[PDB]
Amino acid sequence: MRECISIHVGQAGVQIGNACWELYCLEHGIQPDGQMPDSFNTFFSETGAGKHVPRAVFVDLEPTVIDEVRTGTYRQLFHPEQLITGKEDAANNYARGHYTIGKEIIDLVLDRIRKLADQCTGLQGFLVFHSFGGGTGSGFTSLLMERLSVDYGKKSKLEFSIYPAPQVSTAVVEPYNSILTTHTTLEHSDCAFMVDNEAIYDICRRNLDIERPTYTNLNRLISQIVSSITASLRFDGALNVDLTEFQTNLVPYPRIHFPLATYAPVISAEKAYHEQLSVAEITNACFEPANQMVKCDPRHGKYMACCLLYRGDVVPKDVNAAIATIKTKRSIQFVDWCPTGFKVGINYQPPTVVPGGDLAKVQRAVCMLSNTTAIAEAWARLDHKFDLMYAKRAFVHWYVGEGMEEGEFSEAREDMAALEKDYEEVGV
Amino acid sequence: MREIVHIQAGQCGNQIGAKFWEVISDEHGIDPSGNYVGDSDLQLERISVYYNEASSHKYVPRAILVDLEPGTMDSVRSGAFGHLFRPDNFIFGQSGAGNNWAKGHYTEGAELVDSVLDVVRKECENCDCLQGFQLTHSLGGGTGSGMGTLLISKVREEYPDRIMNTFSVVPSPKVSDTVVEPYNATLSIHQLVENTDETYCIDNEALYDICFRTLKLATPTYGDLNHLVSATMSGVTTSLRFPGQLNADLRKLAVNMVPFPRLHFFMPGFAPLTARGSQQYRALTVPELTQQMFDAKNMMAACDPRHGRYLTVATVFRGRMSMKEVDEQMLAIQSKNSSYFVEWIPNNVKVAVCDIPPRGLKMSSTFIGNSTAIQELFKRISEQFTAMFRRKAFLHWYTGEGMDEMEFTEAESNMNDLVSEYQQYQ
Ligand SMILES: Nc1nc2c(ncn2[C@@H]2O[C@H](COP(=O)(O)CP(=O)(O)OP(=O)(O)O)[C@@H](O)[C@H]2O)c(=O)[nH]1
Ligand SMILES: Nc1nc2c(ncn2[C@@H]2O[C@H](COP(=O)(O)OP(=O)(O)OP(=O)(O)O)[C@@H](O)[C@H]2O)c(=O)[nH]1
Ligand SMILES: [Mg+2]
Ligand SMILES: [Mg+2]
Repeated sequence: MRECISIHVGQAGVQIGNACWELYCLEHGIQPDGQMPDSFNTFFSETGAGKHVPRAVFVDLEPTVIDEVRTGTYRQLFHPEQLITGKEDAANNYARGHYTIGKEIIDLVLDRIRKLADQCTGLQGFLVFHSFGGGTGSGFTSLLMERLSVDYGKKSKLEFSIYPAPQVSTAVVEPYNSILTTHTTLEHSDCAFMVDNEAIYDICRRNLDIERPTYTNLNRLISQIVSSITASLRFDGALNVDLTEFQTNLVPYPRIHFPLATYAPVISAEKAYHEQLSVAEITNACFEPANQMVKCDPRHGKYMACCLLYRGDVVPKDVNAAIATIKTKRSIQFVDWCPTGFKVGINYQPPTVVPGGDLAKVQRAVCMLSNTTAIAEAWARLDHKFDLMYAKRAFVHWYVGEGMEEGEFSEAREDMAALEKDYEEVGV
Repeated sequence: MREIVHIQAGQCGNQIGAKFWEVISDEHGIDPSGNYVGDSDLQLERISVYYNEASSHKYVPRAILVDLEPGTMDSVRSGAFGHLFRPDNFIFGQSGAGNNWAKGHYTEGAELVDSVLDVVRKECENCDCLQGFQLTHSLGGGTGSGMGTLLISKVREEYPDRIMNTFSVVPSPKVSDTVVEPYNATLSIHQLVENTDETYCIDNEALYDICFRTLKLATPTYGDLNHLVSATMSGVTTSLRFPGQLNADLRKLAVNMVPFPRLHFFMPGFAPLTARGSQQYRALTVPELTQQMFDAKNMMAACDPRHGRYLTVATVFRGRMSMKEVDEQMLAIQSKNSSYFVEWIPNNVKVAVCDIPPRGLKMSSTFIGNSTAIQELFKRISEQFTAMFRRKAFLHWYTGEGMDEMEFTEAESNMNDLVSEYQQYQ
């Protein structure tokens, strides 16, 4: 009776949908057909006798992405229509996704989630998965998030952004679209999670010892932190954490709601037998300057708040003892106004592992979503990318020709600009 | 879905076209009769991009094989994978118009332009959705440069909302099978700077040079040159034509590769190129394909990437690899060759991947790069043009048919204004 659902945008979100729903179907025992041979009430919808279907929409303008699902193995699992599909991609453009191509397809996706919303008794919020590349994940979500702000202003609006790394950028216009996308997420979304492609590489390279990590191995990790956030709802726990209180603990201010993520136990199968995983170890593993999935320096940035979500065979005393170790460490600090920066969550469900999965089966695990000033450094790098090319007036005529104005680009930077000062002011 | 027409012109395009479908028919298991025999379904899912689905579960392409003389298409009908084309799309003329641009552009093209604007207007609206327009010509001839330039000029004013592209074989001084190809190319570039938003300035000079050192073949025929260009543009479109771990269609790469409208003249590439003997010794891996495709000798064009700096590049892979080894290297490429890449635009690369490989290989890539090295190309044609234009030679073939003398000075001004912009950002 909680009804957490999940919309997906872009091949970033869709291919994560292949991971997130491969994970959930393994948790509940749902076959790939959709028919299981309560927990599923949050994410799925029961139908008929045993048929269950996910409460999601894989909206994506590029038809080549969704056809992998419609030609895949979860064909008879997903409802056919909620795999919304356009005809021409946004082509790494806020403009082509925000206004022009969006108008042709909002009618299909909005009416479907509305068919899911009213069908739900009471829903907590919708999980978004949009990348700041520039295509559907930047502009088409901007129009989508604001139309849901007016439709659903009260409800929580989560998202999981694959933020482009500062050192590496998969496309050329990522410095533009990420800066344009910052406006809709800081004003509408209640807490916006961030992930880097270069960060996840370092985890699975160093720890898991995989020098050829693929997006079916990256997203298989972001599937877990999402499951970690929602396992409090999806399953019972000795100390649960709801989304309305999850974000309440991270968000002291309305604009300061852009945390990072972390998932400590990431180890191979043979690596597991050698090293016993203790609650004080996976806890300390999260606070490393590299184990987090965002390229930043937590030592330089003061932490503001955290929600450690342990899961599996876990007890509360060693969590209470572990966090005591954290406050003693000088490398890990907290801001003066926050005496307590630790929210805690436990549940008896261990993390489920995909068969043939790089991740290992561990009796317990933890995810923590730290809100800190360390993320200002990652953004300062890309704001330098933006104003640099924007000073040259590069690639703007592709946007201006689509309909936007030159003044909008300066306003989006100004919104990001004042956002940087906020982390600096509160840091004092 | 995201369909697109396919146009030819001259000996070049129609011969490039004959092998453009030699490979794509193999990418889809299509016979020369048009029948589907391939076993995979990933290839058949997006058959609609190039093929009007014909009766008896047959498939035939858009393939507007246009030419001003029938000598080409009379050969293409007999050629392999030639029967699959539609005979209505064999738009022929009486005389080939010669190497005279104006006599292939103004009058004798206008005599035939209405016959080819209707069939494309037929195929265009017949398509559910069109991604753009795509042709294959040369800037040196009169056919590929006269009507092939008029054609796309009239298609943009009829379909300006749609992006497009063109694979123009530019002339060259060494391999110079034409005298007035400066005039033919100087006048076609006058249109292509605005009438097309991405031009792949291939040059027949390099394509021999590649095949001597890299392939080490003793008899490179025109076909063997075309097998590079045919398997090249197939890579540009493989993103939308097949599933991919990360997809870059014609629009997704054109928008983020072209910073300014005038600067859209590219140079393609193709990484795995080996003799039949030296392939076994080379283990083809992403770090080795990558260094193989950023070098000067692999890219097919008459310019030097070392001299001019890169503005934007793209690497459309066709293998089932990891994106780690891809982008860790292409950052290493920009670390080693940091001087060769422009500093204003960080991370000039636009990578793209496809899950399926081509026939026979396990991995493959294509290097599209917008550089200031092609400055030397247009800087050289303006020298050939200016020396031949200072003495008003070969003009009376242009002036008599039409083509007022003022237009020549306008063309060189734009190309001089064109290279003026490359050096401005260099
Ligand atoms: N790399 C390749 N270059 C070619 C091929 N075929 C032709 N060419 C070159 O392209 C140039 C274009 O010549 P054309 O195709 O226009 C001969 P055509 O009589 O049809 O032109 P007009 O003079 O307009 O009548 C010429 O200089 C050739 O050197 C080919 O298959 N591969
Ligand atoms: N973690 C992860 N990130 C991805 C994946 N695919 C794409 N991305 C990121 O998403 C950004 C590109 O946006 P896309 O999601 O591809 O947008 P799109 O669906 O192509 O939208 P169009 O361009 O309109 O087709 C890049 O910066 C990538 O870093 C993936 O499988 N996993
Ligand atoms: Mg896409
Ligand atoms: Mg000709």
